[PDB]
Amino acid sequence: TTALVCDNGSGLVKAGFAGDDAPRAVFPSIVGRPRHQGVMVGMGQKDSYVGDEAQSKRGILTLKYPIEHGIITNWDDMEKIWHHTFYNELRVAPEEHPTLLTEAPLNPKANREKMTQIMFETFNVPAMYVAIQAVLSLYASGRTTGIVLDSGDGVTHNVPIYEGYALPHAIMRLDLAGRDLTDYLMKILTERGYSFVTTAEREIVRDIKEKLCYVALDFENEMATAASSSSLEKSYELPDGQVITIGNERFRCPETLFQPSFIGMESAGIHETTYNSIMKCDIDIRKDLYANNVMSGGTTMYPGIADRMQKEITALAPSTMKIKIIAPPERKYSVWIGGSILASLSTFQQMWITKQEYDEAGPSIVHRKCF
Amino acid sequence: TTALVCDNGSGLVKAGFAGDDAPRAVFPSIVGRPRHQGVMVGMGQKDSYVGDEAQSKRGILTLKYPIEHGIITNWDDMEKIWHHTFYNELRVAPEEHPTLLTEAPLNPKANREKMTQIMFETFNVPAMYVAIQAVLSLYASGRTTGIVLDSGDGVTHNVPIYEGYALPHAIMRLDLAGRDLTDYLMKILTERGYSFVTTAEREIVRDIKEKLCYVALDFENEMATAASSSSLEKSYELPDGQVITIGNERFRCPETLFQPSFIGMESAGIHETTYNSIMKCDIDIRKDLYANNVMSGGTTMYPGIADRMQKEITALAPSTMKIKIIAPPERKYSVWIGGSILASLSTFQQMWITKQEYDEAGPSIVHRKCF
Amino acid sequence: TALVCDNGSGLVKAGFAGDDAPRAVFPSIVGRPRHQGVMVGMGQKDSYVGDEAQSKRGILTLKYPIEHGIITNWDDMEKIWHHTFYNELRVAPEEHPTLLTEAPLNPKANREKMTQIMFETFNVPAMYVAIQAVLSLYASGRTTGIVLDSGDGVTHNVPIYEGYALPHAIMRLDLAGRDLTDYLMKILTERGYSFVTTAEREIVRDIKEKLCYVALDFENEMATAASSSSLEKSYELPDGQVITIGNERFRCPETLFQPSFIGMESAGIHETTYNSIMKCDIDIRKDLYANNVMSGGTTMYPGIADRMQKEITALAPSTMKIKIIAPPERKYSVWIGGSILASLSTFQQMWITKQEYDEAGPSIVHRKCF
Amino acid sequence: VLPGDYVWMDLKSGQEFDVPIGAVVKLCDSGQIQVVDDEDNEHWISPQNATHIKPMHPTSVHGVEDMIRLGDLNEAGILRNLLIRYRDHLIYTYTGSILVAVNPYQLLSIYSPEHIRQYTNKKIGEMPPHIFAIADNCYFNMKRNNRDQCCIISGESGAGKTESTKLILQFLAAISGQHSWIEQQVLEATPILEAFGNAKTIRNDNSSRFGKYIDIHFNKRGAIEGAKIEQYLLEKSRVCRQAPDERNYHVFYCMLEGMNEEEKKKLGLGQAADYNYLAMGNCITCEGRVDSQEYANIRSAMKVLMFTDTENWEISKLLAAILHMGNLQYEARTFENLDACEVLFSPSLATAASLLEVNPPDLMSCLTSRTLITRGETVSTPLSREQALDVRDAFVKGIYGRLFVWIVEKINAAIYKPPPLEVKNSRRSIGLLDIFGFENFTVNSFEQLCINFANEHLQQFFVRHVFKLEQEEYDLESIDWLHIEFTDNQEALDMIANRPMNVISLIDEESKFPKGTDATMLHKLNSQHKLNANYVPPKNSHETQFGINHFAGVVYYESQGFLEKNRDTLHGDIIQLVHSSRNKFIKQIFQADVAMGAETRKRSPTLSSQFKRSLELLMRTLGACQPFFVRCIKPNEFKKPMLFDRHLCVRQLRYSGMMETIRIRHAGYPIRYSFVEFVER
Ligand SMILES: Nc1ncnc2c1ncn2[C@@H]1O[C@H](COP(=O)(O)OP(=O)(O)O)[C@@H](O)[C@H]1O
Ligand SMILES: Nc1ncnc2c1ncn2[C@@H]1O[C@H](COP(=O)(O)OP(=O)(O)O)[C@@H](O)[C@H]1O
Ligand SMILES: Nc1ncnc2c1ncn2[C@@H]1O[C@H](COP(=O)(O)OP(=O)(O)O)[C@@H](O)[C@H]1O
Ligand SMILES: Nc1ncnc2c1ncn2[C@@H]1O[C@H](COP(=O)(O)OP(=O)(O)O)[C@@H](O)[C@H]1O
Ligand SMILES: [Mg+2]
Ligand SMILES: [Mg+2]
Ligand SMILES: [Mg+2]
Ligand SMILES: [Mg+2]
Repeated sequence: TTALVCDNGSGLVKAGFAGDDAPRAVFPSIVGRPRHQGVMVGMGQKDSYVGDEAQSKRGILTLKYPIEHGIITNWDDMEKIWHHTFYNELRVAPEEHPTLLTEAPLNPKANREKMTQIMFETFNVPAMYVAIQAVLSLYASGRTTGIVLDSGDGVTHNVPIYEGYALPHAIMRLDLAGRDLTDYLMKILTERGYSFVTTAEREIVRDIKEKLCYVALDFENEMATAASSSSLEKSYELPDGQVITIGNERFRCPETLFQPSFIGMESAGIHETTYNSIMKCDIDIRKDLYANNVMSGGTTMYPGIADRMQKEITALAPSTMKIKIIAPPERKYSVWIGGSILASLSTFQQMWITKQEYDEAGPSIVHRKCF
Repeated sequence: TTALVCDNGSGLVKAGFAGDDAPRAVFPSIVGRPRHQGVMVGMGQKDSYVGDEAQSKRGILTLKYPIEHGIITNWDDMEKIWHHTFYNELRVAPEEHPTLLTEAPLNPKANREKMTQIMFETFNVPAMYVAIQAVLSLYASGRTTGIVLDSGDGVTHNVPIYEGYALPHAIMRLDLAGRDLTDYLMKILTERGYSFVTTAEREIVRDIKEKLCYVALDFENEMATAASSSSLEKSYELPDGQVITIGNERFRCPETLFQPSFIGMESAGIHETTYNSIMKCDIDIRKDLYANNVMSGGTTMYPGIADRMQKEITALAPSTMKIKIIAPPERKYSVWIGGSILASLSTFQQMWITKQEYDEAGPSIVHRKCF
Repeated sequence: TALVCDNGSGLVKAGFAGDDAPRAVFPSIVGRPRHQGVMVGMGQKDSYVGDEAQSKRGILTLKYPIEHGIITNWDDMEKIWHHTFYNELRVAPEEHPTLLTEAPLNPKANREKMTQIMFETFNVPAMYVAIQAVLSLYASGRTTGIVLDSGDGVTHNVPIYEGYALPHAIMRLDLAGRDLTDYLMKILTERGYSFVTTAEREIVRDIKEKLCYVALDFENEMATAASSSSLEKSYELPDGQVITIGNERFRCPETLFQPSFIGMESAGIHETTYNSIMKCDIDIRKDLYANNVMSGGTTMYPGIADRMQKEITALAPSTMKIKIIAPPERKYSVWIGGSILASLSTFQQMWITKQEYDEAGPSIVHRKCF
Repeated sequence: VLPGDYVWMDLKSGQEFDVPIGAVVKLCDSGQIQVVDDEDNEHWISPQNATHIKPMHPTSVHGVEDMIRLGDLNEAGILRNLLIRYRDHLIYTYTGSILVAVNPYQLLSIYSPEHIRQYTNKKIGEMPPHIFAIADNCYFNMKRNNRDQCCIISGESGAGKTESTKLILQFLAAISGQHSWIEQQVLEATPILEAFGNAKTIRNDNSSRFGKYIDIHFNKRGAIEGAKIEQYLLEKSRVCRQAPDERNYHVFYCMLEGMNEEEKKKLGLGQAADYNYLAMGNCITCEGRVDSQEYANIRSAMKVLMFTDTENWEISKLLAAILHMGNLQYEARTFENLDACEVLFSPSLATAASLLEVNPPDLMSCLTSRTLITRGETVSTPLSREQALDVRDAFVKGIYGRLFVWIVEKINAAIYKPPPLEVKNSRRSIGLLDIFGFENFTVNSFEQLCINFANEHLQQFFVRHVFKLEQEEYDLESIDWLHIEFTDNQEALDMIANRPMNVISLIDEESKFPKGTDATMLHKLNSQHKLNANYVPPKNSHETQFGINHFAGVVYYESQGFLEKNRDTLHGDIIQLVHSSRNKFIKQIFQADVAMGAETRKRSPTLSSQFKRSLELLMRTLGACQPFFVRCIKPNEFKKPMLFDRHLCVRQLRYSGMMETIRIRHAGYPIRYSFVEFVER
C-alpha cells in the first residue's frame, strides 16, 4: 500500500508515489471546453479536456483554472482534475492507496473540509493528510530551522520554523504570484503593439515570461541601460510564425514582487515581508533565521532572484548578521520531494486520518488531525 | 491665441475651438481614391478625396479608414485628414494655435510619439497635448467621480475615476465597436437576400444600422415576438429605389455588445466588463461608482442600451446599491466637450508640450508629460 | 482657559479645561494619496488628517504616527497637533497652556521631544505631561483605587492609595485595541473574508466595535456557538456585501485574558491586576480590591467587567470583596480627569513655563513632571 | 513750552485712522500745561508726557494753498491744512498740481461770471485754488500742445464728483462763447443716466455704479462742436442681487411709484415689495429721496433729449419684463438620472411672455433646456436648477446691459456732431471721468473686488504721472535724479490680472470646473498665492475670507458669494428667442447679436471678463491724453454744511492714493531753498 503525494497547486499539478525522488505526473491544472461549432459528423467529440490534452487543442477551447489564489472555486473541475490525475496519469485506483495533499497556510477552513469530504467519499481513500508547503520545502532542503519563501502561481507565503517548531503569528500570506505576473506582462506588452486577449494567448504570454524574464539587481541602473542601447532585447516566435521583441519588460515584469504598487497593490515586497516575518520572532531565533532563507515554488526560478533578495535583506538587516539565501536547483518540486519524505516516515503512519475516524466524526476532524 | 481641439476618432473627426459648445467640423475619417477609368479629358482630376467629398462622390471611389481600433495604421493618409481639418474645415493656420489630441488608454506607445512628431515637424504647432477620452467624458459630464463607458467606432474602454484620481489597474479596453457591429450587420443581412459587399455599400449598411437598430431588454423574448408577429419589421429604401425589410436583425446586431460570442469573440459583454472594472477598485469606491455610470460615445446611442445596462449591472451587483446609468443626450460629443473644457482652463496652460521641450528631448517627452 | 489634549494611539481627545466633554474627537491618522491624479484643476492635497483622511479612505494610505504609545513619526505628529490646534479648536497655540497625557513607562525622549516641539513650534506659554491612569481617578471622583487603562496602544495598571502611587507596582502591557483589530483581521480569513489594506482595517475595527463581546465562560461559549446559531451576527460592507461572523465575536476579546492567541508570553489583564495589587502593602490591598477603575475603549466590550470580577474573585482571598468600577463614560475618563486637574487652583504652580525651558533645556520635564 | 506756541499733540487712542492733532499752548503754569486742540477741546499734558508734544512748523500754523510746500509733510500736516481752510469756506486746495475738493453742503458764491473771467488765461499757482483753474490750464494746454486732455474726478459716493463735472462745464462753455444747447443738453442726460446707473448703497443714497466719460469736442478757434457720453464698468450683478441695506437701480422703484394705475395694469405691475429683484435688501423706501417726483424729472429730461412717448413705453415694457422674470420659481427634477427643472406656475410667466412678445411654450423651453447645434444635427439638453437660475439671471442682465447702451446712443444722437472736419482730423478734445474710488466695507464681495481692481490701474496711472512731473522739476534745475528709486505697483496688478494663474482667472476657472464651489475656489487661490507677500490666506480651513494687499491697504473679501455673480451664461437659444419676437424694440437692442446668430456657440463672457474688457478700453482712452487729477473729499456722514470729521477725512486721504506724492518728495530732496534763503544760518 504505497502512499500518494499530490501537490495540486493553482497552475501545475504534481503527483507521484511516496518514496520516489521526483514527481512523475507534472501537468497543468486547466479544464478546457469547446467554444466553436462542430461541423464534421462522426468525429469523436469530448465535452471536457483535462491536463496536457487541453494544451494541444488549445485553439478551439476555453481554458479555466479551477483554483485561484489557493482557494478552489470549481469543485466539479477539481473532481475532473483529480480523476484524471488518479486514473490517466498515475494509473492507480484510489481505493487502495493513502493520499497526501498540500494547502496554503492561511486558506479558508471550508476548503480543507471539502477536500476531505471529496477524498473520503468520491474516491474512498484509506488514509489522508493535509500538510503545509513550507514544512515540505524544509524537508526537501534537509533543514530543521529556517524561513521559507514559497511562491507559486497563486500565493506567496512565509513560514518561520526553528528546530521543528513553527511560529503561527509570524506567518505572512500575500496573494501575489505568477498569475498576476503573467496578467501584467500581458498588459504591458500592449505598449509595443502586441495584443494577447484570449485565454489561449495567456498561455503564450506565460511561456514568454518563463523564458525571457529575469530579475535585475538595480532597477534604475537597468532601465538606464535598457534605454541607452539594444543589448537587452530578445526575440520570441509565436505559434503562428510571428516574431515579437521585448526590450525592458523582461526585468520590468518580475519586479512586481519587490514592488507590488505596479499592479495597484498596497502591500510590501517579498524582501520586506520576509524581514517583517523574521523580526516578529524571538530575539534568539533571528540569527539562524537570517542564514536559512529557503526559496521554493516556480516563481523563484527567475535568473537573479537569489541575489537581489540577498542584497535587500542585507540592507534591511544589521551589518553584523550573515544573510544566506538557499535556492536549490530543484526548488520547483521541493514541496513534493518533501511530501514524499514525510509520507515515507515510520513515525508519520500514525498521523494519517482513517476512514473510520472520518465516519465517526465528520468533515471537521481535519482541523484537529492536521496542523 | 485660441487652442484647437481635435477628437480624431476611428469613424468621425470632431474638431473645433476650445471654449465653444459644439464641434464646428464633424466629418468622416476616410480617404477615397478613384478605382475606374476617367474617359472625359478636361475634367478636374483629384488623386484623393477626404471627408464629405469622398462620401458624396462615393460610387466611383474606394473608401479607406486611416484609423483602425484606435491605432493609426496609414500615416500618409492620416496626414491628409489633419491637413483637411486645419486648412479646409477649420480654416486656420496650425502654427499659431495649440492643439489638443485624444487617444485610447491601452494603445501602443509609438502611435502617440508619431502624433507628436507629425504635429511638431509637419504642421509646426507651437504646443500640443494628448489626453484620454474617458477622462474628458467626465469633464463634459460635470463630475469628478465616476466610471465611464466610452464606446466609439474602434474601441470600448472603461475608466474608473474617484475624486480626480484614476485607478490605472482597473482600466479595461475591449476591441469591439460600431464597425464590428456594421460588419456583423452586413453579414446577417445576407440571410434575407441582400448582399452588401463594397466599401461604398458598407456605408449604406452603417446608415441602416444607425436608423433602424435598437437594443432589446429581453433578447430571448424579443426573438419569440419577432417569430410570432411582424410588428418589429421596418423598411428602408436603398439609394437606387429598392426597399429592404429587416425583422429581428434590428436587435440582433446590437446584441453582440452584450454577447461578443456572436462575432466569434471570447470576451465578456459591456455589462460584465463594467462590473469587473468596478469590483477591481477599492471597496470604499464601489458605492460611488455604481451610481455614476457615465455612458459616452456614438455606439451608446441605441434605444434601450441604458435600460439594459442598468438591468444587467443591477443583476450583477448586490441588491442594496443604487445602480444609475447616466446617458446624456449629447454623449456623442462628450469627449470633445470635455477636451474644450480642459483646454480652456488656466491651470492647464502650464501643462502644454512646447516646441522648445520637444527640440530638447525628442518625441519621448510625451510619455513624461502626458499621463 | 487651558488646553487638555489627551493624545492616545488611536483617537485624539482635545478641548478646554473646565468643560465636561471633549470638543474634538477624531482619529489620529495621516493619509496620503497612492493613485494617479488625472483630472487637471482638481484641488490636490498631499496629506489628510483625521475625519477628512477617513472619508477619502479609498485613495489614501493611512498611517498612525503613534504605535504602542511612542510617537514614531514626528512630522505627522506635528501635522496632527497643528490640525488639532487650528482647525478643530480654532485657538492660538501661543495663548493657551497645554496639558498632555502619556503612558507610565515610555522612553524619556518621547516626553522630551513633546516639550521641545510644544515650546519651539507652537510657542505655548506653558505645558505639562500627566499620566493617563491618574486622570481616570480624578474623573471617577476617587482617591484610592487601581486603574486599568486600556486604549489601543497600551494597557497599564497604576495602584494609588490616598493620593500616593507605588511606582514598583506599575505594570505596562502592550496588548490593546489595535492588536485586537489585527487578530480579528487574521481570524476573519477563516470564512473567506480578506481585509489587507489600511482602509480595510478601519472596517474591521468597526466590525469589532459593533459586534464583539466578552464571553463570561470561554469554553461554555465556544460550545454554545457550535450548538446553535443564536450567537451569529451580520454586517454589511461599504459596497453592499453582507458578512456573517460567529464565535469570532468573543474570540477576539479573549486575547485580553489569553494573550497566547497572538503569541505573547504574558499574563491576562486579570492576573496583571492581581499581581499589581499584591505588590503593594498588605493593608492597602483591601481598598484596591473594591476600587478597580477601568478606563479606555478596550474596556467597552460588552461583558468585560463581569468577567474581570469573576477572574479576580477566583485569585483573591474569599474574605475580600471585589468590585469593578466601570463608568458609562470610561472612553473619556482620561480627558475629564485632565480637565478637572487643569481647572484646579493648586495645579497652576506646576506648569512648566517658557522661562524654565529656556533656562534648563528640554530636561526640565523629567524633574517637574512625575 | 512757551504759553503761545503751536504744538503737535498726539492723544494716543485705539483708533485705526488716528493722527496727531494741532493744538495751541495756553495757561502755561505749574508743572502741568493746558492745550486746546483744533476741535476746541481742552487737555492736560502732565510732566510725564513730553514726547507727545512736538513743535509745529510756522508753515503749518498759517496754512498754505499748495501742500507740497509744507514744512511738516505728513498725514497730520495735510489733515490740519484742509481743516483750517474748510472753516474759512476754502474748499479747494492743491497738492502739487492735484486739486483737493471738499464737499461744502452749501451754496458758496464762488461760481460767477466774474470768477470765470478772473480765472481766464492764468496758470496753476498764479491764482488761489479753484475748480476752474483745473479747467483753465486744461483748455489752454491743448491749444499750445495740440494734444488731447482728460480730467479724472474720483472719491467716495457723495463728495461732489458729479457737481465738480457740472462746474467744469460752466467755465468751459463760457470760455469759448455761448453756452449753447450742449451745456444744457449734457445737464439733461444726468437725471437719465443717474436712474439706470445709480443705486442706494450702505454709504450713500445716490451712488454711481459705472464710469461716465463726457468727451467734449472742440474745433479750430476753440469752440464746442459736440460731446460723447461713454459708459464703462457697469455693475450688472446689481440687477439681480443686492446686499442688505442696499437697493437696485433707481429706475425700477421710480417707475412703480410714478406710473398710472391703468398703465401699471397693461404692464401687469403692482407695488415694489412683491418683486424679488427689488426687495432683497429690505430697503424699498430710502430716506431723503422720493421716487414720485424723480420719475417726473426723468420723463421731462427724456422729452428734451427727443425720447418719443413710444420709446418710453417700450423701455418700461422691458423693465417690467425684467421684474416679472425675477419672480419665476424653479423646482429641481430628475429627467432620467439627469438633473432637470420645471418652472412653477405663476402669473408672472404669462405676463413676461406677453411683454417680451414670444410664444409661451418657446419661453418655457428656453430657460429649462439647452440646444447643442453641430454639423448635421441639433440636440436638446436639460439644465439643472443651479443652471436654470443662471440663464434667467443672465437674460435679465443681458436686457438691462443692452438697454443701457440704447439710452446712451439715443442721447448721443442729439449732442454729438460728427466731425465736420471730414477733410482732415484737426479736432482736439477734453475728457471728463466720473469714476468711483477705493472702498473697504465691513463685508466685501465680487463687486468690491472689481471696483478695487479698477482703481489699481487708475492709481498706477496717477503714480506714473507724478513720477514723470517730478523728474522734469529736477532737470530744469540740472539736478541729477539717479539715486532715487521709482517703484510701480505692478506686484498687485501682477497678482490679480497681469500674470498667468492670477486671481481673476482662478475665479473664472472655478466657475466652469466640475463640482466647483466657493470653498474649492478659496483653496485654489491659496495653493497658488500663499507664498506671495500681497496675499493673506485665511488662518483656518473654516474661514471663508482672503486678503489682497492693495495700495490703500489690506482688504478682505468674502468667498461666499462668488461664482454666482461671476456667471453670465447667454445660451444660443436666448439669442434665437429674441430674433423670433414680435417686439421690434428688443430686437433693436439685440441687433449685433442677432446678426451673428450662429456665432454664439462660443461661451458668453463672464462678468469678470466683460469688466476687464471695459477697463482695457478705458486705460487706452486715458493713456492718449495728458491727465489732470481732482480729489474729492466728503467731510461728514450727516450732510451738514460746516462739520468736518477728522477720522472720516483721514480714511479718504489714504484711499485716494495722494499720499504717494509725499513719499517721493521725501525720497528726493524734500527741502528746497533759494539763494536768498542763505541769508540765515
Ligand atoms: N523558469 C521559470 N521562470 C519564471 N517563472 C516560472 C518558471 N517556471 C515556472 N514558473 C512559474 O511558476 C508558476 C507555477 O509554479 P508551481 O509552484 O509549480 O505552481 P503551483 O504553485 O500551482 O504548484 C507558473 O505560473 C509559472 O509562471
Ligand atoms: N444613432 C446611432 N445609433 C447607433 N449607432 C450610432 C448612431 N450614430 C452613430 N453611431 C455609431 O457611432 C460610431 C462612431 O461614433 P463616434 O464615437 O463619433 O466615433 P469615434 O469614437 O471613432 O470618433 C459609428 O460607427 C456609428 O455606427
Ligand atoms: N464599543 C467598543 N467596543 C470595543 N472596542 C471599542 C469600542 N469603541 C472603541 N473601541 C476601541 O478603543 C480603541 C481606542 O480607544 P481610546 O482609549 O478611546 O483611544 P486611545 O487609545 O487613542 O486613547 C480603538 O482601537 C477601538 O477599537
Ligand atoms: N461745490 C458744491 N457746492 C454746493 N454743493 C455741492 C458741491 N459739490 C457737491 N455738492 C452737493 O453734494 C451732493 C452730492 O454730490 P454728487 O456730486 O451728486 O455726489 P457724487 O460725488 O456721489 O456724485 C449734491 O446734492 C450737491 O448739492
Ligand atoms: Mg506550490
Ligand atoms: Mg471617440
Ligand atoms: Mg488613552
Ligand atoms: Mg454722481
